Amino acid sequence: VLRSVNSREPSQVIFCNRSPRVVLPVWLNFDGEPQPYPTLPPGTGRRIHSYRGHLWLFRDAGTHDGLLVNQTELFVPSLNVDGQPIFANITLPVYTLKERCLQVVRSLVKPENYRRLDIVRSLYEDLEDHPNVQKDLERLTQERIA
Amino acid sequence: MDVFLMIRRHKTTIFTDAKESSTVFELKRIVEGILKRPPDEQRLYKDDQLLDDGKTLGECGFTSQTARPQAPATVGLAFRADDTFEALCIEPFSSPPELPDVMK
Amino acid sequence: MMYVKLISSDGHEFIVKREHALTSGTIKAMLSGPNEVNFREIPSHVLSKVCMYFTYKVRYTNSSTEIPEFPIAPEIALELLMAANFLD
Ligand SMILES: Cc1ncsc1-c1ccc(CNC(=O)[C@H]2C[C@@H](O)CN(c3ccccn3)C2=O)cc1
Ligand SMILES: [Cl-]
Repeated sequence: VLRSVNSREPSQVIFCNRSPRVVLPVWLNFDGEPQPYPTLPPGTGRRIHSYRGHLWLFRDAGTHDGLLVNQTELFVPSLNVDGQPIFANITLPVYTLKERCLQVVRSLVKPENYRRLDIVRSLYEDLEDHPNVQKDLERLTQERIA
Repeated sequence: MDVFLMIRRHKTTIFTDAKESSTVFELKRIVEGILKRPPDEQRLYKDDQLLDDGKTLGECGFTSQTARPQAPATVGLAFRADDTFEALCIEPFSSPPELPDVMK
Repeated sequence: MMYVKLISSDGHEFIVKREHALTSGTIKAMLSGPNEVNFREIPSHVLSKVCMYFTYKVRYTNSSTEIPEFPIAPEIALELLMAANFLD
């Protein structure tokens, strides 16, 4: 269900990284599969060539943590009005304290040593469930239908 | 613009927000509504310097850069006990344990 | 507005806005039945960071502005994870 539409209508977009993370732009092709694009260092902007109806999502380039674009999960370029590009403001979401804690413990402990931490069993499973573009797309297609 | 603070005295901490243009006196009115002590029985500090009631919080050094929601600035508090003010005493928080072997 | 007191295991009292403390579902339940909540396993170096998270969450949720990172020092990360899991 979630895929770019092959409109062939050009649309200029500014990918503006308003986050402290290195951003990985991800384009969902016409079969719904994610393709990685060049990364954006924190606080940088790039004027890029895209098309109307094309579906984009943005992640942390090192850990694949989910990021927002114009306060939502997916970005679709629209027609350029008055010779102006469309801004795609990539920002950090307000993560839950538990998710932010999992992000920091994952950045310090190797996955083979998660089981060595003196924590409850459910927290080992939470640490192992790393951010995954494939999983979040399934969750988004299910909520798009419903 | 808003400034986010921790008003600290002995073993009590108030997490509150205020405008950068608001005064030290207006911050004492906030403390009055929580700890039930009037502004004349209060002294607010930054590190060790006593703050004058008529200055703005920005004029004291509490700005969007030093007083953030996720990193609030500390404002020391000392109450008046029978016509004399107690010495400013802020008990520090507990020390974290040694960093685990797998995290090192 | 309304305030609540959250006491750490080492005796520190944290006075926070009731709306902010209601970020945690566990705290909401503790205030619904059996304005003070005592945490016998959360120390002050963890509970002070939990209170900083509540104001961070209330300030930046639904805001259309640049969101800063919520910082966590490596020394407190594991205990803060345990507290966040209990508090939801
Ligand atoms: C500098 C930079 N930094 C981060 S990302 C980036 C960037 C670089 C170059 C382009 C140029 N456009 C494309 O490569 C895509 C855009 C897509 O919307 C459609 N598409 C594509 C291709 C093959 C079949 C069908 N469509 C394309 O040509 C974009 C971003
Ligand atoms: Cl560019």
